[PDB]
Amino acid sequence: QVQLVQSGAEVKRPGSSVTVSCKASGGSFSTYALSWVRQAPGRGLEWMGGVIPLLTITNYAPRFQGRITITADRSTSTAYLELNSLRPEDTAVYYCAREGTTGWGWLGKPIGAFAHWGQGTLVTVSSASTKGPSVFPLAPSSKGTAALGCLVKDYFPEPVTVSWNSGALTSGVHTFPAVLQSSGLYSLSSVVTVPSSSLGTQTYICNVNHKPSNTKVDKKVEPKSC
Amino acid sequence: EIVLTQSPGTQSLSPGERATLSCRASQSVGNNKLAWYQQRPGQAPRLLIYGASSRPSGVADRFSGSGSGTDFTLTISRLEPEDFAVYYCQQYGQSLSTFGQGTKVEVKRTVAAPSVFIFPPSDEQLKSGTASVVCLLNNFYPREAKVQWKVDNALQSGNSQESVTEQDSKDSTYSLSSTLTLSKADYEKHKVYACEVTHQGLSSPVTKSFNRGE
Repeated sequence: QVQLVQSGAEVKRPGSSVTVSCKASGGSFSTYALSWVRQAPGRGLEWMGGVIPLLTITNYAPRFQGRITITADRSTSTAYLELNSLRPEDTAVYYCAREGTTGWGWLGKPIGAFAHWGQGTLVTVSSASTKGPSVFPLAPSSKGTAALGCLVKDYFPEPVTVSWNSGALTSGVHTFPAVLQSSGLYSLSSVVTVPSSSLGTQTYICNVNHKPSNTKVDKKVEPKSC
Repeated sequence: EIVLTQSPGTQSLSPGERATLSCRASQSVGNNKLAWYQQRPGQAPRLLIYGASSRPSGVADRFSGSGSGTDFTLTISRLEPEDFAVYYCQQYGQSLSTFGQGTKVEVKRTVAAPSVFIFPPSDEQLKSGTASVVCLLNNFYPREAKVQWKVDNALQSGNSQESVTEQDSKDSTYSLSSTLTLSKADYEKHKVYACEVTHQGLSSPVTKSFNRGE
């Protein structure tokens, strides 16, 4: 047991407030310090604060103080995290962490170090709107091994998933991490290296799925004729 | 505030060798409150070492934490394939807790030259008013690579974004994708569109190009 489960991903606008829950299954929710740690995309780990429900005690990190509220609900074994006055620089994955212990009860003592983590919750802060992607083909060069793909451009928010030929094509497939354009919209690229001899005959279809916008697009990548 | 600085930033070893990671604090860590963590991409952090030296049950014996006062050292005796990730150190002996920037442990393999592919913008996109030119760098090592956009032999600045895949779990290579983004007008105002790649496995900078419309 002792399984921390966090709430689903959040997409908020600047100036708004978000609340991330962390339900502790099994074990004993009241005794130990449940802390919160965020991880900015491509960045490191940063401690925000913690709480011990039994003693009614909360500690906040100076960078978050006055702009954060960590609460504890012993009735449902669920610790909460409220983040007010959100900014694009708050965009990150927020982890809930409980300190470990050597034994249980009067027996041993908590270790302070985080031994149990939740899966994390992606908080996305942007003024951009939900938008389905536009799929453009990366035509295999007319000029061994060739390379083709589909450009997934101008969508919001993350994530976008891409399969090739309904999943029948897995090796040689590369789906790069998306980039955030200056427009505020995301854009990734997905490619797959295939033998040239099959280019004329074999049909290649990239299956782009974007759940946040509930949009599904299949795009056949065929060689450019000229 | 205690500042933890890990050394080095990136480490490249072979599956079997010993890995030594350094962690240094600005001041002193009270009560040896020093913890180490592991993190594979997409996964939550995982405790390996607490109390600077103690190891939680379930954690492999090949992990060991040492050091005291200011400089500490995480050590992995035999690097198993699953041990290649990012490692963080942490102090927890003050009211406010801080982490190190983290040290990435990647796989050291034979030098591999990138297979360069270039892709013109599709007519479907050109009709929208935008032109995206994509340069593909396929399966190379190390991660250090340079991409340059040459439009009519003219270098470009802030109109291209690039992203890199995580080190492939099977062949230990990286793949890069750079995207030059112009307007429909500016794109049709030129002819030659080239991408120059500079990499360790390439003696001379390989260039791939195409002429618009042709």
